[PDB]
Amino acid sequence: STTNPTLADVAARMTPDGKIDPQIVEMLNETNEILDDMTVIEANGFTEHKTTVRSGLPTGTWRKLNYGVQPEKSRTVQVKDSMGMLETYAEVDKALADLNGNSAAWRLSEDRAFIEGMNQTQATTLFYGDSSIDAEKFMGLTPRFNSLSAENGQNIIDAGGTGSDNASIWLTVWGPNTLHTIYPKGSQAGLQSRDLGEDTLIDAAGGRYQGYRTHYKWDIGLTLRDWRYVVRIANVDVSELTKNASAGADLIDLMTQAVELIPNVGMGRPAFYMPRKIRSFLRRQITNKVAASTLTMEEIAGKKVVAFDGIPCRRTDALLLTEARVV
Amino acid sequence: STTNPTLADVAARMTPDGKIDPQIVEMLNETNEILDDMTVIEANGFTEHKTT
Amino acid sequence: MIIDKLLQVSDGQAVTASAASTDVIDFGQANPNTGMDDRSKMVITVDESADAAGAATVTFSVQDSADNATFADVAATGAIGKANLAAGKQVVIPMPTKLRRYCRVYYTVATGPLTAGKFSAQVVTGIQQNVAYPDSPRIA
Amino acid sequence: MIIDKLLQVSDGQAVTASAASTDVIDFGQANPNTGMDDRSKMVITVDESADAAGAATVTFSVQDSADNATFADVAATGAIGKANLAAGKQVVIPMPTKLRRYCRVYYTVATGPLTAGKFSAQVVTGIQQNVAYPDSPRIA
Repeated sequence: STTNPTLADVAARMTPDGKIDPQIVEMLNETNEILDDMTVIEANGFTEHKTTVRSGLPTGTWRKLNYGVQPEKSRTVQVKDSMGMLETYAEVDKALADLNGNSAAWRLSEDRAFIEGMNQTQATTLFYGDSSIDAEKFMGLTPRFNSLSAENGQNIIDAGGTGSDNASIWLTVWGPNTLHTIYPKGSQAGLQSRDLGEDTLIDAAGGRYQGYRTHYKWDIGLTLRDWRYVVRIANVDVSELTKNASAGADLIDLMTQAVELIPNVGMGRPAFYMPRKIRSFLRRQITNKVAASTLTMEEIAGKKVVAFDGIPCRRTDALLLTEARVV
Repeated sequence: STTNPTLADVAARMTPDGKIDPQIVEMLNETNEILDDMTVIEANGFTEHKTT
Repeated sequence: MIIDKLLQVSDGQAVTASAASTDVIDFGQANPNTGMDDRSKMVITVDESADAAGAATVTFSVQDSADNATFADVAATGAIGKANLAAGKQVVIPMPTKLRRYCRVYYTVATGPLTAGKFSAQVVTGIQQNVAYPDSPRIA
Repeated sequence: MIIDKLLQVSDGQAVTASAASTDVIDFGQANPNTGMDDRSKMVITVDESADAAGAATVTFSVQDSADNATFADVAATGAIGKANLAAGKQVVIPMPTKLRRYCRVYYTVATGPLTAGKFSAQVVTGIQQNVAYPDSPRIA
């Protein structure tokens, strides 16, 4: 009936008059950037990264002379967090890649496209990866900060929104002891494009129908050592945002209060992560707040947002714009 | 009824496949600083500090 | 959360009446006793939610058998209520310390019957569980 | 099996009715959550035997509470039969993953009332569990 999916006979769709077309315009790629900014250390447990995290301090006592006071005990619970493997093979019939001499040119353009699809999913799953939903995937930044009731609920700042159409801004601090990704011992991080070599295949019929194959493993999960270093600005109604910091939620304060929420950004490095929609309204609103003060003729449009606190403000496409309200 | 506390067998609670967890994430510590900023001088009376 | 495709049981099963899991894990031995790995553990994850006429509870329970014929509980949870089975809730059962060949998952649904709700049961090593912990809590 | 003087609960309680344990473990936090420890586990030992009018079962089960007052079961075993409770039978409950302050052990006795049988509950790391396994079994 329907017959897929090895890369076949529409290598014709990827050439000019000639060899594989180098200047193919990557339409579908989106350049969200958590992947560059995140730090990675090998997860320590068998398939989790266990973490002992302090639950209680000893309180001490004032003692009157000649009178021994009770000993104290520092209580401390642990929390572990898992991984998920994200991988695909990419087989091509060997004859198809070799012809018109484009074995490596083809292998390459299909490779670039792979790396791109992989960053796309790793990045969307890093924010909305539920392990209780997806079963398979590691759990991301939601819904670790989901309910306002969770004991780290104070770290999510309610934008004051409602309706179904609403974003969130993230602010993290990526570093070995506050928030990082983890890869297993010892499958290494982060995205291994291993080339399997040419190898024989089998026809559905049975003949050798012999060809290539490429692996693209990428297995990461996500340790949030302590939520104190991560803040969520949830329920930010996107329709109600206006450039005049007027209707809806002001970003410049919703963002500064986010900055004040982190206990001393000391290590390693913080970052804001917002949908491009937000980045645009953040920009408009900043030039608008300064407008009531001192903005020049030439800086009317405003310097594009780079470092807010300064903390880098990294654009992330792979970030849902109409997410259901979190209350 | 309820039994405790000097240091119940929850050293288990602080370890990996292995030894005591060094990188423990210090949660309930807060960064208040008078203690750093405060001045300290020996008190002058016997166990009080008189001031005219 | 890593998953062995073979230990996966009840992929996204609509548990409406008090029923058993679809799939049954057959270990290749009379007594795997996989609680002793002190690492394997059952998980029942939730989607989308425990909608029912209510108020109903779902007591998840692991069952062994000598042969794949009659099951018996070797682990249980207690009556987990509806409105604790929102999309996204790992209800963990530590692996019973004494397993037999052929383990399955029973969903003892206290009345009335659930109108909607899928569940994912599988043995993993081990869970993704990162509960939020206190702060001061004096400030703030 | 090494033991914490404090994690000992119900030392040798002559459980005759379906009663709760003598002592209640008080952890010093809202959420000890010692199931995540992947090491703690409750053990209930039996002596001398669950002799009763019969046929009776004792469902051992752990309970949490916010405060030392109202409990709810967080893990259970199932109806372990009489004559599966001779002197020297550990029924191990791996520790529930989501504990609260104040844990205790309940002995849910199905009718009739037990006439003789103590049970000893304590949290250990870890159980002494060594069941014998087959050999060939051809030889011999």
